Amino acid sequence: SEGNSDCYFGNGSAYRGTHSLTESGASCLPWNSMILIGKVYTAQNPSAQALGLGKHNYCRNPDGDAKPWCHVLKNRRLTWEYCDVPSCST
Ligand SMILES: NCCCCCC(=O)O
Repeated sequence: SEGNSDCYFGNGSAYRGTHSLTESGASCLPWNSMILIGKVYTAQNPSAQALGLGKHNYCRNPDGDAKPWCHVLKNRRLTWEYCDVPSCST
């Protein structure tokens, strides 16, 4: 409402989040990215629907985690952290 600070309820499962980055890990690997060819969660994944992704880099909760998270690239290694989605609280 009003300013409507991009937030989510419980785990933003059904609702669609607008954030596309992890709290402090890094940016979110493009779901339809080629590096995710048939990988954990992606838009090019045969389960893209269940994944809850799409042609973008938004954060999601394909596993049903807390706040929609997203992949992140670390020191020569891959990762994924909670996205910086400002909860609604109350
Ligand atoms: N719960 C999301 C897991 C995402 C996997 C990312 C990785 O393999 O680093």
